[PDB]
Amino acid sequence: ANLKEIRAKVASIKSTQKITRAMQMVAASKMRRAQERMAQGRPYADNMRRVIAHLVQANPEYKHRYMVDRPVKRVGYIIVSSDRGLAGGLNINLFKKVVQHVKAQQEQSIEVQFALIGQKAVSFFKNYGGKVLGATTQIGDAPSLEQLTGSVQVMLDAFDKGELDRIYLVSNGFVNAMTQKPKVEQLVPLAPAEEGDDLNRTYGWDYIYEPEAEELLNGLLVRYIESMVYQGVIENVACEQSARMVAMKAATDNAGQLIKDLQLIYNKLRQAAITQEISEIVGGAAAV
Amino acid sequence: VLEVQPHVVTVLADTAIRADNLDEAAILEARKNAEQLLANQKSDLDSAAALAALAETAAQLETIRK
Repeated sequence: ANLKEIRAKVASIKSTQKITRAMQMVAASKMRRAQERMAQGRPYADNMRRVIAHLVQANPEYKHRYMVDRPVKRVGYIIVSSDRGLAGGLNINLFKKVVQHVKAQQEQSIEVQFALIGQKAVSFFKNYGGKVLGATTQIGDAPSLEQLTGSVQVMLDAFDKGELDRIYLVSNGFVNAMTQKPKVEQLVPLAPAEEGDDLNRTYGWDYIYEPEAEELLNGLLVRYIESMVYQGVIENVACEQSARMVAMKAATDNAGQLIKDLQLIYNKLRQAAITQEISEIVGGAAAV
Repeated sequence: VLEVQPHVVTVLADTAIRADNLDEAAILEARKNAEQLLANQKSDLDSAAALAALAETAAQLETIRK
């Protein structure tokens, strides 16, 4: 209730509001950078999907196992989340959706395994428990694919033995600068759609490959999977910045409201103190 | 891999640099170190701003106004 306490509080809140506004501007600037990077490999994955469409077009008799579903079992969830806090509810919303969908398989009792990329993800998965076969941290704003090749490589190596059934990828979708959605998808099986390009006007002669097209797609397929997971993780990274701007702007507004209320209380206390001092002085001067 | 035709010439660049000759990655290594330094600096700023100031003012606000 001391006047100096209120003064210190208002000064501290002013400084904090200024630095939070500066951080909001910083986050706004960082927002676009990743948007641009996405637009860079977006054609890549787009032309890559055009490639994979050509890849599936090849070896018409041969069939790869990636296009079938074994008895649904051994579900594997890959989680990408922030390494730092203050991302709004994005982390908690994604994790809540993760655990709720985990009940799904848990409902028909499908064994659940998970891999993580985020630091908050590793903290949450350690607090919950279980055993994690792949954990990474400190990936970076623009991580090289090698930084993440190990997790997907070991996961695919594990699936190559047939132990796993399929991997259920998790990440966030950035709709606009103010709207994100925690999204869960499936990646291991692939089905072409609207890829009729080069099909209505395909060359009459058969595309004969000097290299063996029997295995040429294999590396491209693994190339396809690493490209898509890199695109997903970079999209999540870009979306992560989009939450911080609104978080800090809301924090600044709340700080403004609080400082207004504190100013009201401060004025009331100051007037009361002045009145009390004047009354005491007059009363004492009457005594003498 | 690569697809080449008079229409288009395309190459999947898993690992590749426009550096003139083989064994020229020193600049690439320098840029990687610079990016890591930027990551360290941004983590420093994030930790400082997000935790120190907010905890200082919240714990200050934790002390009741009146």
